[PDB]
Amino acid sequence: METYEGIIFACGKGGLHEDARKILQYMTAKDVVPSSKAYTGVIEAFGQAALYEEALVAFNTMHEVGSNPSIETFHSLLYSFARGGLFKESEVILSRLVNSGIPRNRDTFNATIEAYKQGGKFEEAVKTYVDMEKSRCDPDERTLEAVLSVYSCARLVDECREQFEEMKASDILPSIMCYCMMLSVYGKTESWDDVNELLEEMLSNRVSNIHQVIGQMIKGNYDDDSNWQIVEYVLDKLNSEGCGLGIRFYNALLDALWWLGQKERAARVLNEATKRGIFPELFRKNKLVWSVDVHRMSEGGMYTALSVWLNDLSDILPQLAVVVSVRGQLEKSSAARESPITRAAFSFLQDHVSSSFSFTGWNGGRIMCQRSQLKQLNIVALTNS
Amino acid sequence: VSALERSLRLTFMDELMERARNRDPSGVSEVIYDMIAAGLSPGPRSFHGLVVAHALNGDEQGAMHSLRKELGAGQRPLPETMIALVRLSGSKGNAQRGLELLAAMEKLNYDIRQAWLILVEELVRTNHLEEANKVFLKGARGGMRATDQLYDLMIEEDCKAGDHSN
Amino acid sequence: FPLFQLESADPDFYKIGYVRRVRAYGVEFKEGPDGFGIYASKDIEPRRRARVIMEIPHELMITIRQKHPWMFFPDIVPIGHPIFDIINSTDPERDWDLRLACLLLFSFDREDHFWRLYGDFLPAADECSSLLLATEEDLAELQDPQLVSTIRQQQKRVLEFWEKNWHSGVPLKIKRLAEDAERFIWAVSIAQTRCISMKTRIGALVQDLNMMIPYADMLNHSFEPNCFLHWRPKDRILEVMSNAGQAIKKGEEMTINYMPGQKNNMLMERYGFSTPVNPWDAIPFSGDSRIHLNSFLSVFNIFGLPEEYYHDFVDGAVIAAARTLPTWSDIDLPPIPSAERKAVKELQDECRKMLAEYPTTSEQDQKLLDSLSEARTTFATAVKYRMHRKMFIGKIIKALDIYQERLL
Ligand SMILES: Nc1ncnc2c1ncn2[C@@H]1O[C@H](CSCC[C@H](N)C(=O)O)[C@@H](O)[C@H]1O
Repeated sequence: METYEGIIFACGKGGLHEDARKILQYMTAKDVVPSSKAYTGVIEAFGQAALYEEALVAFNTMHEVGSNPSIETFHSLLYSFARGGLFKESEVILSRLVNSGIPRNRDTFNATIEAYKQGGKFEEAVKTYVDMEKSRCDPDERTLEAVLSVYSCARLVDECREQFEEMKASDILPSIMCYCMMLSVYGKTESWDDVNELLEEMLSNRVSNIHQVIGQMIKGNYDDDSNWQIVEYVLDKLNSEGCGLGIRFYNALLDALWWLGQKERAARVLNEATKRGIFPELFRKNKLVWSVDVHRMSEGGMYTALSVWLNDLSDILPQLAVVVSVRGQLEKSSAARESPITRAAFSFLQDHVSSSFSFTGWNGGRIMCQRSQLKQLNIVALTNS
Repeated sequence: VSALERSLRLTFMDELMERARNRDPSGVSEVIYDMIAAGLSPGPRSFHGLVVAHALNGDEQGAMHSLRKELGAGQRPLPETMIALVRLSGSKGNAQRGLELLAAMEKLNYDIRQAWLILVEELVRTNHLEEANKVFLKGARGGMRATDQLYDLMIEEDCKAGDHSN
Repeated sequence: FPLFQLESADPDFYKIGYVRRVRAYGVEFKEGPDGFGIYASKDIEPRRRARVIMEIPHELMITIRQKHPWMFFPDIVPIGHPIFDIINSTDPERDWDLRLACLLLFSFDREDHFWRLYGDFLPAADECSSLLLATEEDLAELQDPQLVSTIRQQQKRVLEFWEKNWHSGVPLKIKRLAEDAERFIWAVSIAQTRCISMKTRIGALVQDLNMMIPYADMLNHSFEPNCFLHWRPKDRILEVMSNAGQAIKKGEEMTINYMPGQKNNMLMERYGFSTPVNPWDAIPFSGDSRIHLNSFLSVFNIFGLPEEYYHDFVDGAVIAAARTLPTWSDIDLPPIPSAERKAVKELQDECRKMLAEYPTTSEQDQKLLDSLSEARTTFATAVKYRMHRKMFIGKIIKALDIYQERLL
C-alpha cells in the first residue's frame, strides 16, 4: 500500500505517466482495490503529459471501484485542465464542485485564473480575480504570478509594472517568473531602457544563484561550451520540484528569450528542455502525421517551437503535417477559431511559409497542410540581437 | 465529409487495422493519437481495432481499458467489440466479466444470443464446465434458446463429468 | 362537436362462410386488380398471446392424405367411384397436385358440397397467375431456361395425365368433371397455387394432409408475415393467428409465409409469383473476391445466426445479399479497408456484367408494365420476376457501396 502510493506519487510529480500506468496494471493484476490517493497520483501523472483522455478514463474508473474523489483529485484535475487551456472542462469541474458542496480554496481560484489565461479569456480572468477578492481568502504568490502573466500576454505594460512594484515591496525574493515575463512585456513595445534597467539589478543577484545564471546567459555571456555548463547544472537542479513547475519555468524563459531578440538562445533552450522531459507532446514524427503541439505553451513558446518545427520540415514524407493549436472540447466549435493560440499560429505560418498551411474543414483548432502542399514547400531565421 | 477527409480516414484506418492485425495494441494507440492530432475523431471502428488488438494477445485488462476509453470517448461500441470481449472472458474463464459484458450489451439494445452461445462454448472448451453450466442455465432460464449442437455438447459433457443435476 | 365536423368484397363471399361457422375477427375481405386479399378492418391491439383472426371449420375443406394410402377428410368420395381409381394411379411423390385437382373437380360436380359455391370466387383461367396457364410467349420473357424447362415439363405431365385418364370411354360422371383439357389444367393450377400442407390430428389419428382450405388461401404471401396457421384438433378448426405482441394497423394486409426458405424461382414455379425482398435469393458469384461478413452484418444491423438473419434501406434484399455474397470470417480478425474496396469493386463489376447480360433494364420493364394494356397475367408475372431480379442485383450494388462507405 505504502510502496504503491509512494511510487505513484513520485511518478506523478515527475511526470512519469508510463511508470504509473505500469504500476497501476501490475497492482490491479493482483486483486488489489486501488485507493483514492493512488488514483489521484496516476490521474495527475497522465495530466502532466497532456494525456487528458487517459486521466479522464482513470477518473471515471475511480468511482467504479468505489474510490470516491477527494480534494487532491479535483486539484490535479483543475491543474491539468488549466495547463492545456481547456477552460470548458474547468467550468465543468467547477460545476461538479459546486454541486458536491466542497468549499473552494485558493487552488480552485488560481487554477481557474490560469485556465482562462491559457485560453485567452482575459476578461473572464480578471472577473474571476475580482470574484476571488470579493468572497474570502488571501491570494498567494501563484495568483499574482498568474495575473502578471495574463497582464503581460494582453499587452498591459502599466498594470504589469504596477503589480511588479506592489509585489516586490513585501520582501518576497521575486522569482524567475516575474523577471522573465517582465523582459517579455518590455520587449513587446521595444522598452530597451526598461530591459537594461531590470538587467542591471538582475545580473548581480547576491541572494540566489539561479537568477544570476539565467541573467548572465540571456545576454549571451554563457553561450560558450564551458560557459553553458553552469546553465546546464542550474537547469538540472531546477528539475527537482516537478514538471508542473518545469513547464511554467520553460514557458516564461522561452517567452522572454523570443521577445528579447534571442531566437537562437530560445531554440537551444527548447532543445535542451525536450531531452529533459518537459513538453513531451511537443513533437510527433511518423509516416502519417508530423505534428507540433502548442496548446500548453505561451505565445513566445509557440513561436520558438514553430520556428524549429518549420526548419526540421524543410530538411526532408508524412501524409500530413499538422499544428495542434487548440485541444479539447473547443475543437468541435467555432470558438477555437478565434482563439489567440489559433490566430497567432495561423498568422505566423501565413507570414513565414506563405499560403500553404490551411485550416481544417473538420476541426476548429488545427492548422493543416497536405502532403501535396508539402512537396511544393532553413525557413525561419534564428539570430541573436 | 470531404474527399480529403475521407482519404485521410481511409489511410489511417488501413494502417490502424494493420497494426491491430499484427497484435500490436501499442501501435494502434499511436495511430489513435495520430488521428487525435490530425483532427480526425476516433470512431467505433478504430477503437474496435484497438480492442481486438488487445484481446488477440490474451490481454483482458487492456481490452477493458479500451472499452473504458470507448465509453469515455462517447462512442457506441460495435457488436464485434463486445463479442471479442465476451470471447476473451470465456477463454480466460472470467464468467462474471462475460455476464457483465452481456448486461452491457443488453443495455445497448443488442442481441445477446450469439455472445451468450460464444461465451458458453468458450467456457466449455477451456474446461470450465461449472461456469459454463451456470452461464448456460442463466441464459436458458432467461428465455434464450441454444443450438442443437450446444444442447448435445452440454448434456454429453455434464454426463461424462458425472453431473446429472445440470 | 360531431355536427360541426381496393374495393370491399362481395358480402355473399363471407356470408356463405359465416352461415357455415366461418368466423373472421377484426379483418375484412377486399378485392383489387391483382386479386383477393385480407386486410384489418380496424386496429388490432397487440395482446400478450397470439390473437385469433379467422376460424375455418374442417368440414369445409378438401383434404387428402399426403402419404399412401389416399384417404380423404372429410370422406366425400363414395365407395366404388371411378374417381378413386383415377386418383389411386398417381405417383405418390410428385403427383400430389393431380389428386387435389381430381378432388376439386369432383367437389365442383357435387350438389351439396360447399366448394360448389366457394369455387365461384377462385381466380379464373385468365386471372390465375400460375405458370401452368402460361403460353410459350410468356415463358420466353422469364429469361431463365431452367424455369422455362420446368414449366414445360409440368405442363406436359398435366396434359399427359388428362389424356390418359379422360379418354373417350370414361363414364359420364368422369367426363363431365373435365370435358376438355384446359379445365383440368386450371384445376391443377388452382391446386398448386392454393394447397396448404400441414400435420393435423383428427381424433386420435395424426397425419400429414394436403388441404384446400377456403378463406385461408385468401391470405397473401410474405417472408415477414404477421399471421400464421394453427390447427385446433379438439373441434377440428384451422385458426389464423396474428403474431403475439405484433401490432397491426387498420388496412394492413394479413399475410402468411406460404413456404419458408424458398427462392423466387421455386415461388414462381409453385405459386406463380415472386417478390423483390426475397431473403433467400441466390446470385452465382465467382467467389474470388470476398468481403467481411461480420462488418457487413454490423453496418446494416443484421443479427442472429445465418438461418435467422433479421434487422433491428435494409430489407430482405440486404439479408439475401449477406447470405449470397462471398464472405470470409476469421473469428475476430478485422478487415483492412483497402482489400474491401477492391473486393466490392470486383463484385460490383460482376453485378453490372450480369445486368448487361439481360437484354433490357428494370426501369424500362416498369414502364412497359405501366404501358401494358392487352397482356395476360403470366406476361406481367414474368416481367415482374425479371424486374425483381434486376432490382435485387441493383440493391446488392448499392449495399456494397454504402458498406464500403461506412467502413471508416
Ligand atoms: N405477395 C404476393 N404478391 C403478388 N401475388 C401474390 C402474392 N402472394 C400470393 N400471390 C398470388 O395469389 C395466389 C394465392 S391465392 C391468394 C388470393 C388470390 N390473389 C385471389 O385473388 O384469389 C397465388 O397464385 C399468387 O400468384
